[PDB]
Amino acid sequence: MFEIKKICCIGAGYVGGPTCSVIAHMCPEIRVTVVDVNESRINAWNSPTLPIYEPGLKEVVESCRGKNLFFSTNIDDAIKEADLVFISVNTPTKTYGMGKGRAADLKYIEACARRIVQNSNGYKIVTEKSTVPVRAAESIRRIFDANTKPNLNLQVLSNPEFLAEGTAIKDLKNPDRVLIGGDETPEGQRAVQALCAVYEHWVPREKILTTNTWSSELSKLAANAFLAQRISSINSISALCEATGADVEEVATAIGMDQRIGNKFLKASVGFGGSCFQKDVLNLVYLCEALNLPEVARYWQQVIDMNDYQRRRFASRIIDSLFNTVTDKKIAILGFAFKKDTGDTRESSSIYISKYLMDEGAHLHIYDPKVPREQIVVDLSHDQVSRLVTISKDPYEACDGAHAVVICTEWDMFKELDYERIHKKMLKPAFIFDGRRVLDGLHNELQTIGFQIETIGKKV
Amino acid sequence: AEGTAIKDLKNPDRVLIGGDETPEGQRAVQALCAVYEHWVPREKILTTNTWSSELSKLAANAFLAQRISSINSISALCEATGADVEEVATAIGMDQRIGNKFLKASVGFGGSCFQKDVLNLVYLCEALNLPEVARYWQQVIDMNDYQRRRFASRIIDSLFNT
Amino acid sequence: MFEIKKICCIGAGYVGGPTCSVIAHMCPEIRVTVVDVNESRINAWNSPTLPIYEPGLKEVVESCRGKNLFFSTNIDDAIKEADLVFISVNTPTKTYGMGKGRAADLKYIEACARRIVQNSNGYKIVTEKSTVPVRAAESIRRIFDANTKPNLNLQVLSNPEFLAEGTAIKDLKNPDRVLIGGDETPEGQRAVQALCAVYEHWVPREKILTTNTWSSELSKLAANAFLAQRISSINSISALCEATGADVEEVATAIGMDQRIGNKFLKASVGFGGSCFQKDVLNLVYLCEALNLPEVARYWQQVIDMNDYQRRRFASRIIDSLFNTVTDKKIAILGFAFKKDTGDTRESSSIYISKYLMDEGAHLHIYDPKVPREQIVVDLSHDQVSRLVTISKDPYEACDGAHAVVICTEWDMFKELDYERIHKKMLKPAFIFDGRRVLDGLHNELQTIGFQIETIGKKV
Ligand SMILES: O=c1ccn([C@@H]2O[C@H](COP(=O)(O)OP(=O)(O)O[C@H]3O[C@H](CO)[C@@H](O)[C@H](O)[C@H]3O)[C@@H](O)[C@H]2O)c(=O)[nH]1
Ligand SMILES: O=c1ccn([C@@H]2O[C@H](COP(=O)(O)OP(=O)(O)O[C@H]3O[C@H](CO)[C@@H](O)[C@H](O)[C@H]3O)[C@@H](O)[C@H]2O)c(=O)[nH]1
Ligand SMILES: O=c1ccn([C@@H]2O[C@H](COP(=O)(O)OP(=O)(O)O[C@H]3O[C@H](CO)[C@@H](O)[C@H](O)[C@H]3O)[C@@H](O)[C@H]2O)c(=O)[nH]1
Repeated sequence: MFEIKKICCIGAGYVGGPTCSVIAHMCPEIRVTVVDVNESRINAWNSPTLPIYEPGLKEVVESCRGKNLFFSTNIDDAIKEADLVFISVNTPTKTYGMGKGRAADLKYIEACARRIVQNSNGYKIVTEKSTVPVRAAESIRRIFDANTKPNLNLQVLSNPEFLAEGTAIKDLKNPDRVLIGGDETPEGQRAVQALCAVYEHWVPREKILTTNTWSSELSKLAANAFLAQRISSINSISALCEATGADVEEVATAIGMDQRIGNKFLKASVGFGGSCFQKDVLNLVYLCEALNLPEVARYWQQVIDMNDYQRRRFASRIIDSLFNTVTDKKIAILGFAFKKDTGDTRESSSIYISKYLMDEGAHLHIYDPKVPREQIVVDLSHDQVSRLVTISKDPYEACDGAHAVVICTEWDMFKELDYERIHKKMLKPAFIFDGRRVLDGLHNELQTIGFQIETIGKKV
Repeated sequence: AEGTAIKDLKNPDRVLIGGDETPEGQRAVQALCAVYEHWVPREKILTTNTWSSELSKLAANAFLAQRISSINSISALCEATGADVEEVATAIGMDQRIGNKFLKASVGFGGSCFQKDVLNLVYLCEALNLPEVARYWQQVIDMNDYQRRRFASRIIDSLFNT
Repeated sequence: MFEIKKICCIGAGYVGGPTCSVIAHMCPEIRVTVVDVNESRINAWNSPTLPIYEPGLKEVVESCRGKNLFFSTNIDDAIKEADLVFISVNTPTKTYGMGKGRAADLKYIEACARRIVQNSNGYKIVTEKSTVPVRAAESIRRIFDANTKPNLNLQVLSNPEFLAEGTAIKDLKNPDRVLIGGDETPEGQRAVQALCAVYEHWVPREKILTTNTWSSELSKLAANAFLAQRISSINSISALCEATGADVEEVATAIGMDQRIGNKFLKASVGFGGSCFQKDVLNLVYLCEALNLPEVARYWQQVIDMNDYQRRRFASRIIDSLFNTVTDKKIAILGFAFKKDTGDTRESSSIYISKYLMDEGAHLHIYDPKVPREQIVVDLSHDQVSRLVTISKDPYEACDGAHAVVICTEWDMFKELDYERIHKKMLKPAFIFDGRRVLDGLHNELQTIGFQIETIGKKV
């Protein structure tokens, strides 16, 4: 039996970082090196404050860094030395050309493949580990099939990651299932077994699914789409609730007790964010079009268009409540991260909402406990940002003289705020726009304070 | 044709002279006719009126361009079904009523003629209230656009779309 | 070295009859039996007057019928006793279901296949022989693959006939090329060689093209469409001639002198007919739609649309020239066959011109030299045929008392008609609509006679 003794992971991001830190923690007798071109990101991994916020991540890293888990920019030597090589890079969507704005760019995957071949001899297992794998494993394989050395035997595997940011550690420590794709050769099932034995250190065997490379990638795509679909479906219902005086939260509860539907992912919101769902459905639509499946394409397209509609519907409500003129009005934006417990803003609903108010010439004051100030200004760019955007150091500086408070992220702190204090120094009418349903049950207090609280999935 | 101009001029298939159907006229056509008679045999010189000459040219270039586009369309169909357009072009070409010339499938036709010529024929037909005829010849340009674009996509595709 | 001694042909049509008759004539020592379900048709092939009209066929057929060539209707024994079996039946366009009015119905090709399997043992070569082969060869093989007997070895070849009705004998005696398709196996190439040897009795080696089954059918589909395209291209130009004042016969000559284009199939007409051209193009469009090639389907569609327009334009001119009514007006239709020297009416533009005029209330008088009376009545209906349609025994009958004469078929004899006699008895002004250009050079004669002679590709 082949035993993985040394692991190398190209990509030290939200996926590779936490994944390898867990692998190393659960597997003391196997050396894990995480590598990356980003010198800044690598140094942070080796420091007291990590480059990404993720609850419980620190304690995991600090228990095996320097012992068992390593972070290096020396990508060559880590590739040369390893039995398993994870490729966990990002695939940004093409900004030009055919597929512009929709299809994923595989250049970094391709580049990594080329670099593996350069720095590899003998047997190595190369596993593609991403959140939205788009023809990835086949791209790697195509590089490996075309650039061969003597005694170079590289096996390509697919191993899509299911963790969700904010809950990475729990998800990795206790996953619903691990999925591994690998060719139906004996060569083949041997490489699959090797990685399968790595997971077996902490994942029960019954939760490890092994299939072929494509079926693996297509499963990931669909699972992602199904998840995005639940949020878009409930958000569609939220529109319908506001229009008819019912409550989306009660509706959602009645929906979710049907054990066939389930009660997860039915929290209506301003719209789904994150570097996964949109990228995922857009690539699924693209694939379908490429395969002459206009019907399938058309069906999944609805998940994005519903998300897009949810965002504009919510922005429009804010503008509306402000007599359709927000020029030179102070408005607090509470929460920027796409999700609570993360510093990640990729495709965050907060970016879109902010831009819609920007176009209306609002003076925005953005607060987020974890998103770095610099990131916020990059996200809201390409002179207009200098005019309209201020980054508040605490929420109260944000609502000091604001016309409206816009809650976009379900940080638990936003429930704890002193709404007595905030209302006293706001210009009236004072609006709170709750895009997360965080302030549910506080409605009566807020109304008797003097707010006019508007939330999604419920209108008076 | 450019690239074989000297051959084509020394030994043309036909020469085409359009003049007014007056006697003034036919005297003008004969003089020019007599310039070409220096190397061109008399039964290779066609004499007609002005417009009948200009329409025949337009048609003539349109008919050739259509040849390329038709075989190009077949090329697409071959790629979808595992045949060879060169083998098909042979079988088609051997029919003496079709002719074997100008059936070489390609990335698409170029030249200062064909595209300008077809689009003009279209425009004329639209002006004369013949939308049926316009739509017909417009398919020669559209197929050519398609062939080029299909070729461009295959390159991009094969390089992982990046 | 397998040699063919006994040939059975299923289909005693315009393809099957003439083809096998020539094969019999050119190859004395090989017995050729032609079979059909249609008793009437077979009795006729055995009698003094044949079921179809084809210049020269009478001599070919009577020189070897009963020596070497037979007609049977006993399909079962002919199949059983044969080395090579042609399938030359018709494939009507579907009248219902998906592909209605466009796609070819393979119900006869399949039923044939099925009967061969029932009556066959040992080795036999089965060749599909048609004008428009649409997935023919595959269908057969699909039937044979699934219905195997012990020691049955059936080979499927493709062999599209290029004969043109009217000149069938000449074409079969001296074809431009012969096209045989068979599997690129050795089983295989041997059946192709054995059919190749049939033709090598009168067709030289380098005129016989041998490719694979599908290539062969695609080659025929394409060739038919290219020829159809020439007719439509010149017909389009004819429309342009009429609005601008030039001559399509003259413009066609200028075109034809270009050896790259060639001077054949540049005769403008009322609209191409026959069981081939339209069926071929519609099936090419349908195939393309099924392979997701909209652009290619859109391209060849124009060949049909243009032909339709040619027919419709010519018709409008007739009603236009007769003061926009033909109600209770006598009109002569000269020529009903799709082309000259044949009895065949399938898809004839005469059928269309006649119907269009009847819908406007014209009392028509039809004459054709070789089309049977009964055929004309079928074609023209689906009772209104009782009121409006008379069938004339000679041209001069059709013309006596008539307001107009429409020529739809380029019969040679039409040039030779006595026009002084025809004018004398017509109602004035008398019109001649030449939809075939057969009366060029006769213009002056006919105008001076007093006619108003309107022809396609030239306007007054
Ligand atoms: O009922 C819900 C559920 C989620 N969200 C939002 O959905 C987005 C995505 O959230 P979440 O799925 O928790 O975070 P991700 O990091 O995107 O994780 C998902 O995306 C990963 C990438 O595909 C998958 O691997 C995980 O399995 C899947 O949970 C966020 O903007 C959430 O605010 C809400 O709108 N309502
Ligand atoms: O089988 C072929 C033949 C040509 N081409 C292409 O078609 C374009 C035009 O070809 P060609 O006709 O040889 O060049 P031209 O100089 O445009 O000449 C044509 O056009 C002239 C008007 O420009 C006419 O006068 C000529 O008679 C006619 O041959 C070129 O890009 C060729 O490569 C093909 O793709 N396939
Ligand atoms: O210059 C022309 C030539 C033909 N036609 C018309 O088009 C029709 C078809 O004529 P033709 O092609 O000779 O008769 P087919 O029996 O259909 O034969 C053609 O189609 C056959 C299959 O049907 C092929 O096998 C032959 O190769 C091909 O010549 C007739 O109605 C003609 O009047 C024109 O209008 N103008």
